[PDB]
Amino acid sequence: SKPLMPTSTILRLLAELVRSYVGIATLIANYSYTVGQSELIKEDCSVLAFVLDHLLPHTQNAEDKDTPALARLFLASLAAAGSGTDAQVALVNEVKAALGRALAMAESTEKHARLQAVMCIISTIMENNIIRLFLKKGLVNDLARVPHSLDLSSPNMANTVNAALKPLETLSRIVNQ
Amino acid sequence: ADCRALIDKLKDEQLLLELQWVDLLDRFDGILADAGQQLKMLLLAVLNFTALLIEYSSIEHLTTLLASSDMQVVLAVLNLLYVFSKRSNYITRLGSDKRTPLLTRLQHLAESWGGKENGFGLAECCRDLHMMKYPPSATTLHFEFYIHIEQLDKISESPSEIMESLTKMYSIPKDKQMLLFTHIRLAHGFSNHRKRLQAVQARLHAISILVYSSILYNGLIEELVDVLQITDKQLMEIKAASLRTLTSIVHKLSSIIDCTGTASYHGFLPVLVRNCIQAMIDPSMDPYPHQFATALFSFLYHLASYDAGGEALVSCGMMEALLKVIKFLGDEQDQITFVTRAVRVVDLITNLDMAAFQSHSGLSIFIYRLEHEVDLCRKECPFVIKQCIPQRAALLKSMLNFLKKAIQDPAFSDGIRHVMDGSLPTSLKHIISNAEYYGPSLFLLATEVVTVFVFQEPSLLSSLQDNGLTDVMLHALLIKDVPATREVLGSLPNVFSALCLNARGLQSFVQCQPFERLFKVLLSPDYLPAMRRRRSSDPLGDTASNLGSAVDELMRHQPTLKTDATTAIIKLLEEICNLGRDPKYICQKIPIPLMDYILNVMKFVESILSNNTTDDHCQEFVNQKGLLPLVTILGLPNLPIDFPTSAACQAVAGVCKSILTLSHEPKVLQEGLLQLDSILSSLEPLHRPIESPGGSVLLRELACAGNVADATLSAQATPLLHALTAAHAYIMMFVHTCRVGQSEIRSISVNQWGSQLGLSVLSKLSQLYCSLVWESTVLLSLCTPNSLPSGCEFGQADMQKLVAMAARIKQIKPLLSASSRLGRALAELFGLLVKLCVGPAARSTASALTKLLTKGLSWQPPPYTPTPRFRLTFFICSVGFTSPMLFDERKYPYHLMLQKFLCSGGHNALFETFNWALSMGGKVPVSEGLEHSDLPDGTGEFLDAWLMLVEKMVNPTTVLESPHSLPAKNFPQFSALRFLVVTQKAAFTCIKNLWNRKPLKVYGGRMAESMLAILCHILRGEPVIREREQDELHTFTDTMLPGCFHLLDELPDTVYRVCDLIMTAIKRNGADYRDMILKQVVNQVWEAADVLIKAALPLTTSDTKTVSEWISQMATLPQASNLATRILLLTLLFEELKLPCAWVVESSGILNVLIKLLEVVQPCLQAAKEQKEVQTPKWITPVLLLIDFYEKTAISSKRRAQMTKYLQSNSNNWRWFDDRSGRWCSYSASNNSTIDSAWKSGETSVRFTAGRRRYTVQFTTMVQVNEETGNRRPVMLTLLILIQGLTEDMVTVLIRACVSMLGVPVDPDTLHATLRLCLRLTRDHKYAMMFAELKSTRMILNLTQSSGFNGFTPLVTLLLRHIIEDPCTLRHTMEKVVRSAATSGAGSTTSGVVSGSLGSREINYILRVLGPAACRNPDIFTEVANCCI
Repeated sequence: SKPLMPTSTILRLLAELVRSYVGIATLIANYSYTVGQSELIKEDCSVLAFVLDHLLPHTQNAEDKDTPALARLFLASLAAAGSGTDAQVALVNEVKAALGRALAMAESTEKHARLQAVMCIISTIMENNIIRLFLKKGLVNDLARVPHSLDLSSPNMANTVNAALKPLETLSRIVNQ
Repeated sequence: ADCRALIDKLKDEQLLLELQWVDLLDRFDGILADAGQQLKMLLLAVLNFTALLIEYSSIEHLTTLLASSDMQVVLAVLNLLYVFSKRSNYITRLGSDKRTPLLTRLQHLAESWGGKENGFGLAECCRDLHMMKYPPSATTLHFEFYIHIEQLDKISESPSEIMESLTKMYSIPKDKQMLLFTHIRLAHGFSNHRKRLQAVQARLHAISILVYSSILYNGLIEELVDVLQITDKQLMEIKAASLRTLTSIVHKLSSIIDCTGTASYHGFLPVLVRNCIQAMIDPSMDPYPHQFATALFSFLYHLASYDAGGEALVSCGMMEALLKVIKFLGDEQDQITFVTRAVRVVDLITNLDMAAFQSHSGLSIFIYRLEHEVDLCRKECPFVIKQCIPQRAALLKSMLNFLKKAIQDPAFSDGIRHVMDGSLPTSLKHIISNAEYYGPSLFLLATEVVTVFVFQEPSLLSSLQDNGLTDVMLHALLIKDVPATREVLGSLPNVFSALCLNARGLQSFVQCQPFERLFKVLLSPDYLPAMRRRRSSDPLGDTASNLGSAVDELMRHQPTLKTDATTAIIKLLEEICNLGRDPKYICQKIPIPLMDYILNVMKFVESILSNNTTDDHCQEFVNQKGLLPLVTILGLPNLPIDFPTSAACQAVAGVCKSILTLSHEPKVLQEGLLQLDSILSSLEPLHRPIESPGGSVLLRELACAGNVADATLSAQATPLLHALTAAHAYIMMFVHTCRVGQSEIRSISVNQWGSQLGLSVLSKLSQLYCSLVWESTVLLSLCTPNSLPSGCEFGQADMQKLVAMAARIKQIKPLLSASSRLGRALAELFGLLVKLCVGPAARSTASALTKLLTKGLSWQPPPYTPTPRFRLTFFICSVGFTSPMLFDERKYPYHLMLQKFLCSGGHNALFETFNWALSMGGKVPVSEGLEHSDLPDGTGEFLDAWLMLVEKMVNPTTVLESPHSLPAKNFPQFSALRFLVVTQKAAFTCIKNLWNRKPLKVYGGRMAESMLAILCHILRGEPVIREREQDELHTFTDTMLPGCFHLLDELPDTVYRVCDLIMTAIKRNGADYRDMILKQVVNQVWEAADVLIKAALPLTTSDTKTVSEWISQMATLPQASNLATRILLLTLLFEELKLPCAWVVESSGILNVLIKLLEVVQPCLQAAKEQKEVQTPKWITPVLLLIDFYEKTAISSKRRAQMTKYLQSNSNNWRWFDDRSGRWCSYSASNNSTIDSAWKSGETSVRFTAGRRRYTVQFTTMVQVNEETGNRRPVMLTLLILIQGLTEDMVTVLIRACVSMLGVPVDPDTLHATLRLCLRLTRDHKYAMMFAELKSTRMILNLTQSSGFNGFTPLVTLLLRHIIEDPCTLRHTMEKVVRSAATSGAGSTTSGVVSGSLGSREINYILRVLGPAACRNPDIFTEVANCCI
């Protein structure tokens, strides 16, 4: 009775069609949902925005177990596919937007799961034009501002700060070496 | 014991606990579950005592008891949890159901107060300080999650009601109010000394538990050492807590050492220790509390156990003070315990320095203390060859362990001679002489101290003999009863290895008949608990095996003992025979544990005989006539019925096998055969039937046994059942000795079985086999509830004596198992004997075994039988028995056995059993039998077994090619060819008699499949055997199709064997016969399809229901049962006959009919989906697979045709790729011609030899494999009936039908076939667009897991890629692939070296790697490769 293509499988499929076909990554990047298209959609938002906000973050109640690993694979593929700047720029802009959105978010385990998952996607992407874009967009400075947008007493705060330090170390090294 | 007396006394309870397991712990857990919800003091006493019981279900209560206002109970709970975590990992292994609530309460107790740096040092918490020198935040709460209270005194009452009032006044986070409660009760405490000390002590306990299982900080060690320095002396419980904490912290050690000062003689810890010791020694100076002193000596023990601490204890010279303790301390139980602690510390310290110990005469001090303690035991137990207080026994034990260690240590090798001229031997003499007052492990330590000394100085064994310590050991280990434990038994032979070492010692040892006494251990129930396997995971008899290997080492050191050892072994065996022979004993699972004796003795003898593998023990044992007592143990009357399957019988068999394989001696088999012949001669009354209407002899011997409650337990009550279970044990020994791979042992086995006695036994075993099949089938016929018999008194007369049904069944079941297990062991024996016989006397062994096969196949019951089923069930197991004996695993025959099975008989009897089974004894002809209504119930099961045997008997590819062929040469030479002539001729007639009749209710599809396999083998074989009656097989292949299609209507699963039969009839006959077959199959499909096309015309007039009838009519009409096999047959035929069957499927137009049927069923399936009761017509998948392979075949034929257009048909040059040079090197002309001819024939692989190396080519992969090395190398062919395929108007209709079958989720296997077809069709983007324009990706996303299959996600991904790959995107991706393959030296499964620069880069190889891309689109692949290469 379970669906045979869970969103995990659909993500792996899209990751493959991105990795093979040039235009698919740009079409997925520009495609955006519409109001009242699904229960999880509140207003017009990009597919990358939905993958970053609702599918990528670990959440304690399953719908599919391995949705986050495969949304991470999907966004990794959408980066690695060179696709000039059409796919990578919209990916980076949307990751920056989802970071700023989650930092403005109210203090919640939803906030820390979103933040940690965005740090994980920046770290996987980071593992060179993506780094050029991260510099140009000031993503490193928005990572460094992360604690400004925390309550420094939260029991999650150290884990989300660790997560934000993880791409900062790699990026600072790659720049200043 | 006294524990039980204390339990009875307690069960004023609290007064008794104040004076001082399951139901006492349960009453405790009761009151624990009661108090936590004249009470508290009961809880406290329960806890304070339990903290002793655990030190030699409560947890969930204890965790709640930590929520106490009176810290006394918190402390007692903590002391118990420390005793736990110290001793065993009981709270570490626990689950997080309560482990986390526990560890968190402990953390909240333990967590820091700010230390010295904030004015909360533990020293200051223990000194009073006036309550005005502490930080003002001490009597203050500041709990946040926000609560702050400046001072607690104006509300000092009821801290628990403070916490509950804060629960009501504020919402305290749920399940974490404990950190509030502990802060609040602390802030109440800190006002006063006792409560502050109790908080300090609870914190120290909590630390220690958290370390035995963030809390620790730089000042903690210094604080603890300053608590220890505090000299008000009212703190000794806080000092002991601080030492126990330092102990937990040892597991920073350099800081502990720097603070305590252990690195120097003057220093706080050493001085404290010396003051404790001096107060313990001298009576005037008051003694430091027992608890504190114990914490000091435990800290010293744990510190010494680490190298930094042992080096510090060296540096401060604690060995002098501890030797002072061990010299001057008194005799009272507490002082003894401090002495043993000092001894264990002097042990740890001496594991790294000896010089201090030696300079302080520590060995003399130890020996004097051992003399003093033995002298204090001497009063209780003065006996010496001419209960010990536990603490003194532990002292002696640790001190003897020290002496053993010192003897095994250099720095005493100069001087250890002067240990045994002290008093020591006079005190060991007392431990050894009183192994019942002193424990057995202490008696062991004493004998091991002597053994280790004698191995350090074998010279002074003369001194130990002169003072008679060895003569006391002998008396204590032989003449006096040995203490019954594993370690003592394991050591006796090593002790004797020492005591023999002087030759005089050997004389004295052999003087006292040592092995008659030492081996009695194996026949004594007193030592069976020592012999029982430990941990339940070491082998059966592991300890007797160790003892035996140690006696082997002993008497290989001292060969003079070998003859007496084997004499006492043989006396063990003769006594086991005595205990098994006479009636008065009865084996327990008077009761006697005989089977345990037999396992332990046999593991002992096995170890001895097989340890060195020098055949000196085997020879001695066999020459002293021990094989008779050994082999007799199998036949023992009072051994149980379940003996032969037991590990004791496998042990006796293993000892026989060890003797056989070591000594190469026939005598084990000769004696086994003599005794087996003796037992077989006893049970001839089993062979003679009732000779009246009667049942089983075993049940007439049982039933006539009066009314004895258990006859089967008596060897006189059931002589034949006990001779059965003796023969079974012998047969399991012959099995074990046949399971041997030494060709010499095989040869002497065969020479024995070929003897006059061997064949007398083998004849009697054959008659026994037929008797046991009879008796077992009669007995099961009697345990059946009056169903198998025909309402007759066949065995009832004896069941009326035996006896409401179970009361009779449960008396027969021991008979049935004793006879069925023996039959299976006989069958195993005869199979092994066949294996040994095949690989002169072997020929007589095989003769007797094929006479057994003949006897079993021609056996006829006595004429009082109530039903033929007893013969059919005899025949089924005779056939299932003859199969293992004529044919190996892998189904190759033994030609010796087929020769003797033919000449002697059993082939004419094999086929007579078929005639008998069908004709029912001539009552009905064979041609009418199968279809006769009154055919016996088991005639399908017999025919299944008979056909499965004959399928093996007829196959030429094994009967001619069998590895087990006879050599080429007075005797009649065998021909497997004439054997197959007579066998195929005999089989064909019986199959005739089954060819067309309707199948049996059960065992009809296995019958059909083995009958078809026989026909296939015959039809393939006559071409090969006429090489070295044909018209009968001709007329058969003419008329066989009516029967083939009858089989396809009755038993669809046979269709694969009907395909194979048709293919063999085709390869016999011409294309004129291939055409007739294919056109007839296609006409059957045609009518079955056109009736279903007429079955689905829309139901306008409503005469039929038009919903349930129409939807299920498409699926259930007989025609819809036919198509599922007529199409599938046509498809298998197509797969073999690729192009003829394609051309017929084209020219018949049947494909249009199948497309029309797939279209017309869609309304029906859709309406079924709307009933929500879809039930897919199974015939749909054959149609999709047929279309799939029709268009697969057409693709391929066009490609092969245009390949032929570019090749010269003569000497097509095949070339093999040399990756190292990058050359397509040619084959020899004969190899090239062979490979070309076999490729053109369409064979998948071709074998050839070059340079005498064996090469094989695989045209699936186009690879030459070198057969010796497995190196795989690429090959190529050097280039210089037109099947139209599916038309557009067919493909368009198929795509719509496949989308509709995805819409309605028809079935998993049907979705797999329809998606496979879509995958083939959509490789043209026009049809991929059609498949995507019909909204199939929504259906595919909607599909549920009920409609999924292994390949679903790969296949769907390929389909979506087929939709995505439009001409341009495919071009760009093919460019990417071509560039990638040319730029990267890709590896392969053809040993093309990874990142190679010759082989990885040739155009002719790269085009082979890119072949999948050429198939994806050859035109685009040309354009791309021209532009990018």
